[PDB]
Amino acid sequence: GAMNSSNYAELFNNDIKLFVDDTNVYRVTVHKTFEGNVATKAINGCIFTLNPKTGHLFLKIIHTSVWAGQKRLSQLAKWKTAEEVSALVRSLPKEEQPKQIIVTRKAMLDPLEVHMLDFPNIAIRPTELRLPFSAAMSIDKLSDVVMKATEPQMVLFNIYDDWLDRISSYTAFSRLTLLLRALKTNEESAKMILLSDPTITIKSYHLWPSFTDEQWITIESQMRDLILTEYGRKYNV
Amino acid sequence: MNTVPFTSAPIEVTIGIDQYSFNVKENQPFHGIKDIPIGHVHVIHFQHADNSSMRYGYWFDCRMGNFYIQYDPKDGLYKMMEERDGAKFENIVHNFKERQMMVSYPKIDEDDTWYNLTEFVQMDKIRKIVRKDENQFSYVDSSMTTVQENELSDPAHSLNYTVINFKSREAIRPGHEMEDFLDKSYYLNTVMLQGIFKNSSNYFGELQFAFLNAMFFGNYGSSLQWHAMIELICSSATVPKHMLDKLDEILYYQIKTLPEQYSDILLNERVWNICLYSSFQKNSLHNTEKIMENKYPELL
Ligand SMILES: CCOc1cccc(B(O)O)c1
Repeated sequence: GAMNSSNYAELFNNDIKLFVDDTNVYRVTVHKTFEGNVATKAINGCIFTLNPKTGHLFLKIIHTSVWAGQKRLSQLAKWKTAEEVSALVRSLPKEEQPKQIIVTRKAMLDPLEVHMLDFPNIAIRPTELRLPFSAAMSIDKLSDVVMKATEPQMVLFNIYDDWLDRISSYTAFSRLTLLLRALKTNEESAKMILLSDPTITIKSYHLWPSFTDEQWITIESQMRDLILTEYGRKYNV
Repeated sequence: MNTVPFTSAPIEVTIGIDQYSFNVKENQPFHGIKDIPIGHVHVIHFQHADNSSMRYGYWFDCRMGNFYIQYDPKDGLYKMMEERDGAKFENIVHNFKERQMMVSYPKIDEDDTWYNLTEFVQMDKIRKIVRKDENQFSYVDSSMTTVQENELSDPAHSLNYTVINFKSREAIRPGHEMEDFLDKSYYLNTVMLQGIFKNSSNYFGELQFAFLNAMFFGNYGSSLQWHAMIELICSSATVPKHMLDKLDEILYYQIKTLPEQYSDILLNERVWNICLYSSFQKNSLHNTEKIMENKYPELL
């Protein structure tokens, strides 16, 4: 059924699985019209589909043209997401297809289940974890490819860079979720932490800086402090 | 007018015939029910005084043979049987009526209730849902499961209702996933009505039969089927106008007849609130919405 803290190591076993986050698919700016009404303008979005064991990220860029002339866009967005996930699965060799797909929002369950009826053996599950994948667009290289896209496009990344050479998937996922939680809580402070030291750079083929093991421990601690700070500033503690 | 004669009433039992129920006492002078309206299916049902477990009964149509009831002390129930000896049957029934050994089906002449509950129900279609081709009448009870229920265990003792499942490949056209899931008209009109039922009269007949098995036997799978067939219509944006008008009448009489004390277990809150207040047809069921709001406002 649902995925929670009790069955958390399941993410890192050898059954292929994918997380799907749709929170950045339909993105708008709200603004005033010349007549003083309010209107939205869509901007490019993305589906965030992640294998938590390998770090493989299938970033499907959602170009604003897909919304043209369509109604009820927030509902369409869930069905478009499910359509694209289903297309991705069909594109993969059978031995690479996931055995489970975990959606980060329960409103994706029925859309994905319907699109995946042809795959009765693939389990579609919710999660009680509140995962910070909405902050994927605070990773500069992912945000850049989304905003520059002029047409629908899929781009593949490893969201763990080379970390798995040195740490386990469990630890790599914990790092990722801590980094994204911090970026979600205070993007500017998080980025300052990540890029303060100009001698630590981001390789052309990476998303995150080339921290040594020691430095990652320092970084990870600083990101905890930030999350604690904002929790203090927020709740006045 | 036709007659369901008994051979005798050896165990105390509540007997029902359509919407009427009466008690028969441990060894009381009882040879059956007379004056049964010809032209409708009927159901004669039983609940033993000593074990209200298992309501059970028989759907039959007197135009299809001479039927009687005889208790079986081995299987412990009242069984329906056909008499092939027509002269024997008439003699027996006559003899019985002379001695006033029968209760009277009391049809108020103003009253169209049973017609309105069974308008589309046909014995031939009942016998396809209830598979026992050697008898002209059909046995149903509280515990019989449906084909769909058996998918999710004796195939011969099951109710073969038409399986309806909104997240199924039958319900959903490849490439119309959102459209077909949010608007069930394809499933209703092409798959079910044109494809499976052939016409709305057969669809309504199964719907009415499912309701009556739910109400008279507490059959849970029948209740599921009744609600699924309602939801399929109300969840379709495109429904023939005549079907919506008839559905409103059908449901009206079903809600009117439902025992108030059973509404808690026979009415699915989610289906009814969705159908009456959120669905494509939320404003097409005027009579049904009025009786539901005045009789069962708690459910809503
Ligand atoms: C068909 C036999 O109908 C009867 C006979 C006596 C009493 C009742 B009653 O309404 O509870 C019904």
